[PDB]
Amino acid sequence: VVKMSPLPTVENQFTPTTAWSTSVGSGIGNFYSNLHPALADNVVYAADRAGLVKALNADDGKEIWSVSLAEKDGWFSKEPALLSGGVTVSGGHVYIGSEKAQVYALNTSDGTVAWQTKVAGEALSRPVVSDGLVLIHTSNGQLQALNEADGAVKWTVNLDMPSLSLRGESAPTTAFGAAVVGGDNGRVSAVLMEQGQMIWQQRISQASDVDTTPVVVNGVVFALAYNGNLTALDLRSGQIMWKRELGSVNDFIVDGNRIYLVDQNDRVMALTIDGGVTLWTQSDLLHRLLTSPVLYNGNLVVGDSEGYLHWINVEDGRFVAQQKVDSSGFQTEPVAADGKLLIQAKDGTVYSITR
Repeated sequence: VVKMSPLPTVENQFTPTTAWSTSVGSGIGNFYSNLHPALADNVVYAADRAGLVKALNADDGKEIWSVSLAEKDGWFSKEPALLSGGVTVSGGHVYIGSEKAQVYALNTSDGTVAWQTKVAGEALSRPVVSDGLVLIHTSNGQLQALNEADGAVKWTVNLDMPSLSLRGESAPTTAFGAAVVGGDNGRVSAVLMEQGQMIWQQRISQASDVDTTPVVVNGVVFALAYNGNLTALDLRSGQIMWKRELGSVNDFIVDGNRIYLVDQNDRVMALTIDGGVTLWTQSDLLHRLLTSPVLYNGNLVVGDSEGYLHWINVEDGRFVAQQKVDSSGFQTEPVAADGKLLIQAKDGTVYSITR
């Protein structure tokens, strides 16, 4: 039976530290969630499941504003918002989706609610903003586009039915006028941003916690099937270029001519971008329950359920550094942007990390 690997013994090549940390409510606790922080213009925006949202100065982590989104929703005077998908920031708005099928847009200036919209299903995946439009993929197989200005639904597209409960985020992505979205039925779809016109669909499944969010790089769509297989598709046609039948893949990123991934057992691998030949596999974190990986200052970084960050050399998969950060553990994604590394612990605490 599976068991967590021991903490690796690492001779630190450098000594990473915590720049600052700041509480954000009660976080996500032991609930599954995709909720993570956003960074824009030297401000960190982060939230908890209950409904608290904070803006923090990115240099010291001090609160700039806060807002509680919990509202009355029945007999009792207050109920949690169940914030899930997000946080996303664009154009002076902070966007967050909820398990109660609400999407909120907050002003970056002061945290006040600009608009709130009832969407077709649970909004468990991050809002994605493109061309004055907030794309929401609901857990119900719906893709909806909301106007950035007033939150009205401009168009809705049916991807397949809601009868399954796949753990794993499924955000849309956009490329050159089109949205591309994965799913639970094993199909990837491309639709035009203009009015939701379907361009193509492709099946990548046949017949666990997989992020089915597609990644488009230089005219190629990279996508995980709900069972963890990695496939590359032609962006224009949806034609399958290759498929790599790994027993499973949970999370991946694409950089240069490589794909870096974390599988269902927490092995970390580098593959070639063209056909994903396996350059190296690092298995010393087996069953430690990793986050998605990010690249930061040229290293691959992942967090684990015990609250460590692990820094990995992309050339050979070796560890170059290890740091203990937060005892409540790490489950959502680390965020690497604007020269900073941010990550939110399960109890809600947000960290900025210094290489």
